[PDB]
Amino acid sequence: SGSLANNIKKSTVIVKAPTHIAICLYYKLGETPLPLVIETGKDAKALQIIKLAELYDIPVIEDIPLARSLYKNIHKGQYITEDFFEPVAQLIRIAIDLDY
Repeated sequence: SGSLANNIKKSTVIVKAPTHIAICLYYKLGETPLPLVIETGKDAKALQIIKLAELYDIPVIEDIPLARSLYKNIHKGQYITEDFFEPVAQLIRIAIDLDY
């Protein structure tokens, strides 16, 4: 137990359709060659992801179309594909902790 929470804790950014879908993205320079969907959830699991995001202070961005499209196309453990490269970059840019 705890893999979900540990995944959310290390996440880069979460994109959500409020109360419905949460997509947890992870990108680490030199580890992941592309942004990775490390966790997803619909309905009850989406709400839990969102509570965990709040607990761990993970940036959460509301974007209903993008969250729905990611949910459909990019499964847990899969890297994002070409259509998502730039939309996801924009999430990452707004979410990165500069650490100062």
